[PDB]
Amino acid sequence: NIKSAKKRAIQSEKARKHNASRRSMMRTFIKKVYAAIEAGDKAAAQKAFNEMQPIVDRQAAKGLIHKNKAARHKANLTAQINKLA
Amino acid sequence: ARYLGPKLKLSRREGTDLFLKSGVRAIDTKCKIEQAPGQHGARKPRLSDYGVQLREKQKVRRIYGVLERQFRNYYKEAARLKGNTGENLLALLEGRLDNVVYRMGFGATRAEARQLVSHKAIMVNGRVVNIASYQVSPNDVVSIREKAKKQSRVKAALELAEQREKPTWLEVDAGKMEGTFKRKPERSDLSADINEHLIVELYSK
Amino acid sequence: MVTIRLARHGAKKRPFYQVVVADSRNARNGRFIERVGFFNPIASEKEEGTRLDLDRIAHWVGQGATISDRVAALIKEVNK
RNA sequence: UGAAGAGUUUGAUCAUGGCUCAGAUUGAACGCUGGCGGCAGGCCUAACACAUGCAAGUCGAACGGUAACAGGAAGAAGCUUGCUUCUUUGCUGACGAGUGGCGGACGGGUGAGUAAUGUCUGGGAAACUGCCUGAUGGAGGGGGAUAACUACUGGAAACGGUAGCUAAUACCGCAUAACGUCGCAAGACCAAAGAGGGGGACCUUCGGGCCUCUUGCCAUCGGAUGUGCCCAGAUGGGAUUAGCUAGUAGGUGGGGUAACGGCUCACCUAGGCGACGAUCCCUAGCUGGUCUGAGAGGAUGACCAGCCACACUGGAACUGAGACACGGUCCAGACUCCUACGGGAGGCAGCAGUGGGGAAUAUUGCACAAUGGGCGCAAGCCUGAUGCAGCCAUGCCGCGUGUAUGAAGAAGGCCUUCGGGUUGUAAAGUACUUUCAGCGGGGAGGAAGGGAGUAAAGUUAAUACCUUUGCUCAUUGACGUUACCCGCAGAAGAAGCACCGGCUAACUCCGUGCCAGCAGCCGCGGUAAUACGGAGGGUGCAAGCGUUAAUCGGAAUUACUGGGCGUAAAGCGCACGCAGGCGGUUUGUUAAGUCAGAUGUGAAAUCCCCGGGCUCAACCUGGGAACUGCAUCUGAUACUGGC
Repeated sequence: NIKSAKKRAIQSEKARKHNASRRSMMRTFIKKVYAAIEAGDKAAAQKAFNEMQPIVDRQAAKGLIHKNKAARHKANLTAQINKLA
Repeated sequence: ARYLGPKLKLSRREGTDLFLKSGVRAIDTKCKIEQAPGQHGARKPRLSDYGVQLREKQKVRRIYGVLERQFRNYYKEAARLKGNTGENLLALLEGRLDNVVYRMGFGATRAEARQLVSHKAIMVNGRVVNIASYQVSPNDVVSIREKAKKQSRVKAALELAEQREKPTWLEVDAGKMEGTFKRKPERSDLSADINEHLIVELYSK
Repeated sequence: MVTIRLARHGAKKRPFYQVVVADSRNARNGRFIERVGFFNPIASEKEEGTRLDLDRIAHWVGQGATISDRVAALIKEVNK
């Protein structure tokens, strides 16, 4: 014994206390633009995307979504806003 | 494996000389061939075709003392390169060290030659030999060790070798007691009574 | 991840020692990428018992593979 | 341009056939009998089971630290007057525990599950990818925690829980903002860790600012090696298995993922599959290959090569490139094991001994020396991996148990209308000579470097390290009757087992008398039994010999090569007919199939021929020759398909 499960399976709770609080805070700002694509006028979704992107990419430089997920959250969402004027 | 009967019992059952229990008497005395035939063959049997066959198979084996599992291996090696089992089989028996040590005159029989190898008395290419079931090739040199040259059985075997036809497959010098192999033997140059008519059809029907 | 290493060969008690390029994964004697020589211990009492392909070895270690310090010391035996 | 046959239905004859047998396979037992080596292997049997001891480590050149060792440093002694000694001090070499990173998803083991995205084989698109290696930019400044150490608690306790202190390349803000985010595009947005060496101007108790070097950190994108997914081909039994789905059948928008997908939540419909064998139970992992044979075919996968699955039995998450992760986390249950009797701890399917099963399968051995892999920019460590020692009539292979000479042929036995024969050159003796055993005498090679001195534009700051080379110090073996070879007194310790009418050879004389016991089959046996038992011999094999389940050949007796259907074995009581299958002759045309050509493949082994090296040979190795096959891209269209 005397193995790494202590800082792994047991201290992944200290990461849960940080990652989960970022993921919910982030998903709220996504849902505040994924509702705004019902229009009128693109500016609402454009403004809400411009309020989403700054807090998404704040999780995309280290940890949570720093490898692939941050752009995955934006890719098809751009193709959901550019359908407006 | 051994033969624990009188060694002339085989020749007396065959009505033919097999080169067994030989020494300074050389031939015929007291071999009693057709003078003491025993309890069978006088009166030579007809029996099954399975006779010649088996009793003819034993006569081509026991003349070289070879065991059945050896004889089947030489039949496998004689069935190589289309050389014919009626011919290239002779080279695997006559080319064997317990026949070479006998043909060179170090032993008076193939048994006595085989014994001299099991007693480490022989060398092949400057190294001592203990295995007598081994093939000799051209340019291989065979000799008796100084520690064994004075045994009376070798003394007698060399005097018997002078009473025997010289082989055209290997050489030997009586002063060094050293001989060298030269060429692999051939049916029409061995020029003697050994089978063909059965060694062309073994292990099949 | 890939090392220029020894392969014992000869099963029990009769080694042949070949030098090969192999991954740290899988096999410990066979399954190698390229052979680069031999270190035969019973070489007919002749100096023919050691061979090393120094050009191909230099390209393997240049490109990023590990060379063993045991083999680096044996490069001296083929001159040089 | 390729090859084992005989016996036997009857009063007997000829066809045909059931059966028995030849030689292997061997991953064995019996049970007599047992003189010794050489090589290999060691539960195909219950995912049944166990005490005790092991099997996974490691770095202070990431870091807070300092019990211990020695120096440097500052003092104090012996006077030994140049060192020895003592104290004090993490400055340094370093290091016990801990923080942190890497590895422990490997090397292995087992075969329970599974007729299957599990295996073997070739391609693909929407993909990643720690390790290895590259480019182009960045490289400032803060803070909250927590172990060690302690306080206390359940304690019978390995402990590990409840609370406290403190540090980092651990964990979280600030500063900076493209090669990147998404797109055709303006444009918003965010991280990092430095660490250890080396040195010049000026000066110091070096307290060097600052540059330079090595090796790391962040991003973005490549190279490589691997891997997840998607496609097309091989892969039991049962058709008296006839029913099977239902994230099934076809669409829609998010969320999840590296990424396809009913992965996953919603919503939009009602089908989809099957007798041309869907589907489900029973059994079973699969394959390089091995075994058999002339081959087809059949059998089979241990051992040596390669995947998958599985970790008390069942189940849940984390960590990550990858795992419901043999020696980790978290639970449940069982059975061992322990108890201070309050409850506590264990994983043999890694390695050892062993409980139990079975006809049946190696020692609780020695060592990290060699070699693979793991840490550390490395010396050095770990290892039941590996390398050695010990075991076997279990196999494959090999040897010995003494040679000469010794009679019409002894004494005895056994056969003999008693002439003779036979045991038997065997013995008695007479002349010589030793293998292995035993006991001694010699003796390889496995082992090579690192630390350093030295010294070059290789590198740099052209006097360290690093890079590199010769010599000179330093200096590594568990195994030793090592591998291999030679001797010594002495026949010294050394032979058994099966079989004997016909097939299929060796047997005469007795014993028994349809009795007792044999085999592959008829059967052998009632007073003259070649088969049973006994005497004396014969025949074959030999440290064995006989004997067998289990797999092939022979078996053309399932015929694909290679058969038969009037009557032996068979046309299925007879007419119509869809799919299926078949189809005259000729000009075009497609080019799937075919053949051609080319590019890949058929690994390592192995079968065959010839070498090398270890008693022969096997084997382990080196080269040829094969592996008649398979995948694709072009050509030709005779012919089958197609138009």
